[PDB]
Amino acid sequence: AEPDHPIQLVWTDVNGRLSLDLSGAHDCFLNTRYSNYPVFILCIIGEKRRGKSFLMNYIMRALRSMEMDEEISLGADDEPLKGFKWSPGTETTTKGIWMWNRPFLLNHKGGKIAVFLLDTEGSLDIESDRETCIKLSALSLFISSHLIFNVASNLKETELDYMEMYMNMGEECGPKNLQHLDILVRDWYHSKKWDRDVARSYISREIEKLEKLNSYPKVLWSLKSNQTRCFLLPHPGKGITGESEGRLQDMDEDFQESLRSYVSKVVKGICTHIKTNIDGELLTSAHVFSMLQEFTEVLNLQIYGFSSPMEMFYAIKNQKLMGEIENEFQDFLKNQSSLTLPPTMRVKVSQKFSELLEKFMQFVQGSNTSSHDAMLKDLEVRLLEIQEKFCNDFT
Ligand SMILES: Nc1nc2c(ncn2[C@@H]2O[C@H](COP(=O)(O)OP(=O)(O)O)[C@@H](O)[C@H]2O)c(=O)[nH]1
Ligand SMILES: [Mg+2]
Repeated sequence: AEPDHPIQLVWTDVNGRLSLDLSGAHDCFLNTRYSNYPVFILCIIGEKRRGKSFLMNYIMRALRSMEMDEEISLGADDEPLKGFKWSPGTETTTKGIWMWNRPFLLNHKGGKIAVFLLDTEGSLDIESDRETCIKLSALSLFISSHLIFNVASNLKETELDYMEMYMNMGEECGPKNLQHLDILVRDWYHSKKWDRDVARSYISREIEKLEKLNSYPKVLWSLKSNQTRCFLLPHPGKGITGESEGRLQDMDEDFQESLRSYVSKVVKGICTHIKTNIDGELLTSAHVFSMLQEFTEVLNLQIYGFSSPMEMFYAIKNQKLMGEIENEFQDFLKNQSSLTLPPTMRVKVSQKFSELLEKFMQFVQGSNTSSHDAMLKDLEVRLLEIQEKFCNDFT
């Protein structure tokens, strides 16, 4: 693809593996015009269909106007919105991670900062594997020097559950290593009261709530640090939801005011959030990709098995059942008399074996026949091992 187009930096393959584009994306970071500039890396993550691409496109306008006149402008009132793909409706757009395929070059200290923008697949989409999207979000969190966590309406169990998962995908993703985080609450219920003091007061309330829980130590660390801020945008109005060119004139008045304020904060903060490497040196473009590769390999090394809560509950209970059945077998073997003749013992062990396979199937929970078969085969393998060793030793 040619410059000034989104390109897909990361995608997911059949087997849930994260794959980087080692050509186009790689070459994008290593262009010799800016490869040695310090970078600012802005990533956005969060729930699907909540205006992430839309917001990135408006930030992009501000970056281009900064590139041009060193002034922040969100464009003319009738200019339709373009850039990353953004669309109304329920169906899914962004898959994997997309980036704008050129940096925006901003003036800094007699030099330049190369600004890269990453747009991440939305969470809570049942057509994608949730673990896959957790990994994509964690990757965006790791590489970011400014992370936007786009939140629908308010912080809920869902957003805390997910950010805590993102921050556990290796020590690279822990809150102390996250240079800067915006908790950006879209569709804030109050179109008039959305400023910095409202947001800080809101987070202080939330910290009070989290102090009473065990579930979110990493998010709690983040909210208490100087590395995380909250911003609020009211609802944009029905001229922006549904069929829309995404124009400034289409926006609710209070939405446009908060949007202009927020985008300006982001842009003006760029020089204070230059990306750093592990050791705190300023990272250049020419080394972002190496970092992306290394952590993609880390993320591909483990399967966590994140699933729906009912399936994880069934997994816990069924794993407990397997262990109980194995222990029941072990106890049964330990209780046999050493004076029984070997062939009579083999029949008795064999019958208990079969009986315990039946017991597993009678108590296994859930309706996934495929999963049941795999677990039963594993139990049969463990029980056969135990049986084999007991019966060879028994004389
Ligand atoms: N409710 C609401 N809708 C928005 C907002 N910003 C943009 N939209 C609309 O939401 C739809 C999806 O936007 P998009 O950027 O593609 O969402 P994404 O899937 O998170 O990237 C589009 O119709 C946007 O015009 C917002 O703050 N609140
Ligand atoms: Mg860091």
